[PDB]
Amino acid sequence: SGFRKMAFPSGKVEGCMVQVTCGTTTLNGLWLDDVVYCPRHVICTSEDMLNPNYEDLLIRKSNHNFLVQAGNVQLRVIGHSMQNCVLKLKVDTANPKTPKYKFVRIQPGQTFSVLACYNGSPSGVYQCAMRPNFTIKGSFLNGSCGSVGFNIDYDCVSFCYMHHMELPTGVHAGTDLEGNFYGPFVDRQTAQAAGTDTTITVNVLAWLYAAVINGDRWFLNRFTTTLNDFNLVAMKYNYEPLTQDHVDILGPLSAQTGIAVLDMCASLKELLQNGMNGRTILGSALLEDEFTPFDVVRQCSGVT
Amino acid sequence: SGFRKMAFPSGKVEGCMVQVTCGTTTLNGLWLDDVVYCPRHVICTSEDMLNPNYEDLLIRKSNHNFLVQAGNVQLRVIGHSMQNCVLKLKVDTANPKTPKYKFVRIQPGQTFSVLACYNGSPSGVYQCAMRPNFTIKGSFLNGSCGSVGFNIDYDCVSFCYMHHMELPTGVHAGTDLEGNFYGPFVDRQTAQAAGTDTTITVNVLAWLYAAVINGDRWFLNRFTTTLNDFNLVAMKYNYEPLTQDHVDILGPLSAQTGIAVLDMCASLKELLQNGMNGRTILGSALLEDEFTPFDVVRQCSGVT
Ligand SMILES: *[C@](O)(C(=O)NC1CC1)[C@H](CCC)NC(=O)[C@@H]1[C@H]2CCC[C@H]2CN1C(=O)[C@@H](NC(=O)[C@@H](NC(=O)c1cnccn1)C1CCCCC1)C(C)(C)C
Ligand SMILES: *[C@](O)(C(=O)NC1CC1)[C@H](CCC)NC(=O)[C@@H]1[C@H]2CCC[C@H]2CN1C(=O)[C@@H](NC(=O)[C@@H](NC(=O)c1cnccn1)C1CCCCC1)C(C)(C)C
Repeated sequence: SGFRKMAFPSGKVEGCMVQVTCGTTTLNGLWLDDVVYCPRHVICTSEDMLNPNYEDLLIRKSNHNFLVQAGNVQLRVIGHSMQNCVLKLKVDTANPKTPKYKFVRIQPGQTFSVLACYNGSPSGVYQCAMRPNFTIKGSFLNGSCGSVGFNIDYDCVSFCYMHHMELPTGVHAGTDLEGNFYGPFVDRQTAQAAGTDTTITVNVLAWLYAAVINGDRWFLNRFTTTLNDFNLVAMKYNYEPLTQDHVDILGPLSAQTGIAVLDMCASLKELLQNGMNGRTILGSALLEDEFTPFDVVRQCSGVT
Repeated sequence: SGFRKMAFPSGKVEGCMVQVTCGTTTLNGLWLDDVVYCPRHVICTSEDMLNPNYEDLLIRKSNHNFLVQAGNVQLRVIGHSMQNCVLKLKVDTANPKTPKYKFVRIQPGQTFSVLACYNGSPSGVYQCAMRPNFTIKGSFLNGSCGSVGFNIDYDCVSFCYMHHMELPTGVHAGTDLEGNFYGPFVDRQTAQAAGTDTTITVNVLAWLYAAVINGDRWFLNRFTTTLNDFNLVAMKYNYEPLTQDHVDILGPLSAQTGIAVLDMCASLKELLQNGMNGRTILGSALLEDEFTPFDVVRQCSGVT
């Protein structure tokens, strides 16, 4: 028992990380098969960032302008293309350590593991959620661009995130592995507001189930509610509306604990209206929303 | 910027995990060179656990009583010895994926990465601290025994923890890789109280420095204090005494932020005496004590 913010084992990803240098800009790429993927702003000067025309900037580059370095050994770049906001650099060697993998776009409130990297060297792994406003609250320094987010779905690495930039609030934005930003962001140095951040209600309910499973029961009450009346209270505390699809995906946790989703919803209503009165749940003073129903099931049944 | 509970990349450890079976008991071992390390209670029946004589139980076992399984391929056990509470099983193959490694005993309040495993398959990585009472608040299910804790110190894996058992409070206990329990525990199914848990004061100060570095400054005040008067207030809130060695090891964070350790100590005194008044620090409502000074320096300077 116990409950931790747990990331996926990062070995399958650590063997795909490389250093990509173009001019004096060095960041990280993802070397799958015979393609190195990286943020396209690797081609930009600090002046270019103000208002880049990436097509004009990329046309001025040749294959030899890119240093791709897998550990010590230099890869030969034999071709470069642009897909949305990512560069795909063709190289002369397929990565032996290439695992089985898919590219996947995740939805607001899904979680993933970030392998934070500097100079193609993996430095750290942590778990986070795609916020409803499509930012992530990561930990990224200068040089972290091209670090990736992933899930491991039964020995298949699902890549969902490549790091591009940090907003002035200290939150993070980037793309899927086909180069489309999560959220309304563009890879240019202008003011770009993230939406209002909301609490991921389905995730909070998942974590309250995790608490019950671990014997933290004090917040259970005799009350019940409708989905409508819950969503009325939710919306007032800047919680995401809860949908029937959410209720469905909570079904398995409901079944295992024998607490109906709408009964648990009644516990959360009272917590929101009344606070925790100096109590904690799984040692937290705040309601946690970075665990999906599937994370709680995985960690509390123990899939490998 | 941003601040996350970050674990070490687990690839170097994932390549050392094996399944160890003896009778109907299956758990995890650590396969370094030509030795598989595992909890010695792998040899016990449920009846043996009440009061085992591990020497008598081990003498009744032969090399062929142990199934060591590296992924699919069965290792041949060619010799078995007992070191304190760990078994060392000699096998017929040295692990190619053996990284550079040391065995290290950590001190109360040091942090490490746990690779949680089931059936020799790595399932998850998280960061935690050795509590002052020598328990860890892990996430471990049935089958997790033999999962290991480690640090990566510049491509050298320092193994510090092997998982043995869970106390009724849902906290965890186990050994260093030479088989000595952390804390007063023994591998027997009897009542064994953990000490009083205290807050790791040096770690809280490290994290308050992390908050300043990330622009959370509201808790800084004009007051200062002596180490003595701080420790008087600390002891009352069940915080570990702060020592000059702690003040020294905080020096680098002090230098970078230009806030003397004893000035930061004055901020923490006021937080403890007055609470946070519904405010948060790095998004937490509670003071965080599972980051060492070295973790904050690593993550806020970005070593790989
Ligand atoms: C990454 O490229 C990297 O690791 N490079 C290696 C070191 C050489 C680097 C990593 C930081 C975590 N990212 C960037 O350099 C990105 C790119 C993409 C946009 C242009 C540059 C800037 N950038 C940033 O992350 C910056 N943030 C911003 O420029 C934001 N600026 C503003 O909010 C803004 C701008 N003008 C006026 C007013 N406000 C925006 C916000 C969201 C839209 C794009 C970026 C810094 C300042 C480096 C954090
Ligand atoms: C581990 O061996 C494993 O993964 N085995 C694979 C599935 C086959 C397993 C993992 C659980 C996280 N650990 C154990 O089986 C250990 C060993 C070591 C001590 C004997 C057994 C029991 N055990 C436990 O973790 C248990 N906990 C306890 O028995 C504790 N009991 C009490 O607190 C107690 C006992 N008698 C009376 C009153 N209270 C003690 C507490 C600290 C000293 C040693 C264990 C369970 C019940 C399995 C959690």
